[PDB]
Amino acid sequence: GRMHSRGKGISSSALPYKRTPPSWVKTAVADVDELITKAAKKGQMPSQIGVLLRDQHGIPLVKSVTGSKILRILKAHGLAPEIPEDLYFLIKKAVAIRKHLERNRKDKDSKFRLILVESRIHRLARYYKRTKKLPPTWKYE
Amino acid sequence: PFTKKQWYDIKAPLLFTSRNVGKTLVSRTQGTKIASEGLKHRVFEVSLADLQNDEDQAYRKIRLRAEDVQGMNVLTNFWGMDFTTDKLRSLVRKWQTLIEAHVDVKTTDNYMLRMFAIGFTKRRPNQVKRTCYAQASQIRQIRRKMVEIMVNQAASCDLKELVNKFIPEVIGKEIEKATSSIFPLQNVYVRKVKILKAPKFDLGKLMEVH
Amino acid sequence: VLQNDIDLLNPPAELEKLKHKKKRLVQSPNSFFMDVKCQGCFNITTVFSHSQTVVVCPGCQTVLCQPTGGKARLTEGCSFRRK
Amino acid sequence: MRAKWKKKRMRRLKRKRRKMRQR
Amino acid sequence: REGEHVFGVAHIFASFNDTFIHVTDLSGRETLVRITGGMKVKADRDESSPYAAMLASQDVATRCKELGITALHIKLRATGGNKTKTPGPGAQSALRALARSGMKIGRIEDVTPVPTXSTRRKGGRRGRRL
Amino acid sequence: TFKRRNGGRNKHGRGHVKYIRCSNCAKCCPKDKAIKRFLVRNIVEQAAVRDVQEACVHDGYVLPKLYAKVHHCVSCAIHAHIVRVRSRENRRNREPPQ
RNA sequence: GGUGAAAUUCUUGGAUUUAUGAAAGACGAACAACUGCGAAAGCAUUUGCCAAGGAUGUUUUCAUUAAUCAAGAACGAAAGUUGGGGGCUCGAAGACGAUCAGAUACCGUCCUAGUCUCAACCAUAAACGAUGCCGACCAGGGAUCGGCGGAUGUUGCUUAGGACUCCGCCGGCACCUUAUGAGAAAUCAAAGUCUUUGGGUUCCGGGGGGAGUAUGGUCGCAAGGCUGAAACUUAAAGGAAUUGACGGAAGUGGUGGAGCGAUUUGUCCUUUGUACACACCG
Ligand SMILES: [K+]
Ligand SMILES: [K+]
Ligand SMILES: [K+]
Ligand SMILES: [K+]
Ligand SMILES: [Mg+2]
Ligand SMILES: [Mg+2]
Ligand SMILES: [Mg+2]
Ligand SMILES: [Mg+2]
Ligand SMILES: [Mg+2]
Ligand SMILES: [Mg+2]
Ligand SMILES: [Mg+2]
Ligand SMILES: [Mg+2]
Ligand SMILES: [Zn+2]
Repeated sequence: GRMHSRGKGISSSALPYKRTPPSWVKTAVADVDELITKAAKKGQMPSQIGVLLRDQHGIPLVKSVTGSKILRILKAHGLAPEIPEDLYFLIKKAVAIRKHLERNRKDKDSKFRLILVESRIHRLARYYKRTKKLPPTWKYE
Repeated sequence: PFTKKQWYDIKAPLLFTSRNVGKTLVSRTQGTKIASEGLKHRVFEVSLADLQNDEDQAYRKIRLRAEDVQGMNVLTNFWGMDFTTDKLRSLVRKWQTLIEAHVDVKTTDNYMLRMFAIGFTKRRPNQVKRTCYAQASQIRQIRRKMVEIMVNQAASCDLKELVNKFIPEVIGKEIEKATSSIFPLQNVYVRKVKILKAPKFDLGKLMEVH
Repeated sequence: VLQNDIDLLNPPAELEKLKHKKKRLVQSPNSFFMDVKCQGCFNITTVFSHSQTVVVCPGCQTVLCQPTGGKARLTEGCSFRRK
Repeated sequence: MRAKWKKKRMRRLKRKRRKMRQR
Repeated sequence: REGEHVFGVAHIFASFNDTFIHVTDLSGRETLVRITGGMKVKADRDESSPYAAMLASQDVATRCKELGITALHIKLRATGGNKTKTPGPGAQSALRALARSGMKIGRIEDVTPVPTXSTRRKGGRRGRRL
Repeated sequence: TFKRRNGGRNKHGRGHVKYIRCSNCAKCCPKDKAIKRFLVRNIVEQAAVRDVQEACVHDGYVLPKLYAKVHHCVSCAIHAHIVRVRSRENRRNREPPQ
């Protein structure tokens, strides 16, 4: 179940059973790694890096080829984001809704959705503080 | 009391085939009561089949405003058109989508017109579905196509050829052609034309079309 | 049909293809990668079938695929082969 | 007696008791 | 004058409480004859009755033949608005009266005023309780 | 005792439904609950049809019809015999008149 | 004009009716559905902008971050309150006209507050699916909406694609049949998987009244909301279903079968409602 709605969708990706690269994949491991480094260098987040490596390159899944995950690779080379990406996107949504409400006061629906968004932000921030991926005194306002 | 009323034959413009509208009446001329103000700006709701002598156009009504008095003959000009209530109530049926569009269009002679277009979704010959509905996005696409066509015709032309487009209803056929790629349509019509403002009365322009 | 008429361990392969990707014995994706062959230029340029990105030919030519809700639409006049 | 009218009657006695004891 | 048919416009207001037969020209700006159901019968219960409509339309036909009108256009309406939209009992009585009097009928159209929404109707949410 | 599964109306997956006003008594009834009939009659009674078709200037003239969608509350629909009380088994039949 | 019939009321100083035009304020018909969207309340004229959302698709990403929740918050129909604007229609209260044995009502007329909007409150509804939420399993079927995939052969169509057609998958509002189930039954495909009793969690009931009353507290300008007794009283109250009787509602065994059963079928006045069963003279 959706955390903040009654929707019960099950749409998702299904990783193949074979955890090894397909024979048609020939890109060397260092090649995909430095491609990831450039991708993060302009400012792409690991989800977008994976999307681009999937649809614009012959890389179906990074983990199959290299043996590591994109965020781990970026952390190894010191290009991981300070705020984790999901929290970054949730905070972006929250500030967008806050700007809209600063223009639109009567939008009670948007106020309810902002309450939900900030609840999600507090959940994810609590988890990241517990896992020490955020500063112990990191605060959202 | 009806002995001091003089009948003034009404003439439609030569745009229509028959110009034998009627013989509306007005009291005798008197102090500040000449017949001119009696017939001044009167509208005559008449059927199109009367003017066109074609019954198949009986669904359409034509409004004509009397703006001059040429002796005993009163000359009229186009003042909008509309459906009969029977036709409109016959077209609006359940289990089908209704598409409505209005637009404001200007002609070459400073005539501002609001044109109302009507359209209904059409069933296919092999349809098993008991309804024929268009999504709200498709309805918005068709309303866009209908309004762009209404603007394209009316703005380019003048009242005489604009009505010449109304009588065969070629605008409806072009809308049906242009929306067939979105959704098949049936009974596409320009249901109503309303003249919102008219230019300063020009007598020579009136005699041009009469 | 009646599951007493089948073996849950060896399901008929004909009816496994039509199951949701996650409701199979071992879940597998129904997407694939393809060697798209353009009109005249070589540019094999492997594409994801469900690509969310507008794939462009290397020589900055016209677009090759268009993102959609499901499978990406190859541009007019292009062939492909599964990989 | 209808429950709605019983409630209205009781709201009226309470108005009265309140306006008496408080004032 | 001498024409094929000197048409007129008959405004038939067929309410459930009365009936009006208003005959005008093609513009409606000139009233020629205005007969009423209760302007014939002396009982309020019968102003909407078919008998009053028949008498009213007979008087209208007489006056129209006097004025030279030989054909009529029919505009039949109910009360309209927020109120009822079904024509009263006198509508059919007036129409066949006019038809069975020698007067010709050009066109018949329903011109009941139909709101495209409307203001609130009288009677209360619970309606007329009888 | 619950008399009907649908509770005497047609409302699933939604909250408020705008009401209509009864054609007879001007009662406020929900649109999905009110009894709705589309009456297509003729402006001319079957009897006056011939007399009118005769007094017509235009030989080719199809007599115009009347189209009206009538809304009724339950009390007026039962009183006017638009709907009648049915046996328990027959109430579950939603088929239009055979 | 209005009604069953009238009357109150308007009207030769033109009522009602007809045509044209303008202004005002509401209201968004038909389309319109055992359809959609929304946490609920609720949401139906166009276009544009703003932010948000479900579902689907995904060989994108994180990696347990989750479920339900005292405390604490957000929203919350209508009516109602304070002030400004607006005030068409309708319309509590009020006045009058009827009806009436009476008629402070039902019916009719005129209408005040209100109905509309802004700011601030109020936090209540049969706010209902009278069914809290999350999760698993367990019948069949055909419709329908959203997305996706496949196969189609016709398009006033602009190869794709749209529109129809057919087959699937996921998700949604629902519907039909059936018991192998459950239930006091009505009925329910969940209200099933319960004496063969245990997936997680919140709220909440303990005969009927007194009583959502008193009092205290708290919130609110108020109206009131939330929390919430006792004394005392009582043998039933209540639910579902059956038969009969009634309606100012419409038009006799046997054996076998069904039902826990009263009963029923057979017997094709019937159906229907019932709080009546001394049976409506209730
Ligand atoms: K998804
Ligand atoms: K109903
Ligand atoms: K479905
Ligand atoms: K027996
Ligand atoms: Mg509700
Ligand atoms: Mg409550
Ligand atoms: Mg409740
Ligand atoms: Mg609930
Ligand atoms: Mg237990
Ligand atoms: Mg108790
Ligand atoms: Mg037996
Ligand atoms: Mg009952
Ligand atoms: Zn009614």
